[PDB]
Amino acid sequence: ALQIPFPMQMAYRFNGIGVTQNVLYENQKLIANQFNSAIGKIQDSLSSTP
Amino acid sequence: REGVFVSNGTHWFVTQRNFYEPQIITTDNTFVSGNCDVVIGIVNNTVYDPLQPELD
Repeated sequence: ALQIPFPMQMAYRFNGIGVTQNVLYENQKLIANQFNSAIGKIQDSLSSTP
Repeated sequence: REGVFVSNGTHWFVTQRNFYEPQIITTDNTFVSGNCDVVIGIVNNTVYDPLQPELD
């Protein structure tokens, strides 16, 4: 296991799906907010779903 | 364009991710995007352009 900072890791993955990495560094804040909101809604969804 | 900016304490290089092979940061192996105040953790260094030293 070779350590790498998490934003650079996500830039690697963005590059993997064909979007250039500058797209991540300019929207790091926004992307982090969207990810946080989605992870927060997962638990509520699992609990309300019958 | 491909690889990572790696520093060995005093100098910066570009290197492919999966095997250490350092190269000088040049205008050929990097690309530009916008001003340098929006990216977080940005640093400073000389990016040589091979056309200037030749001065053809």
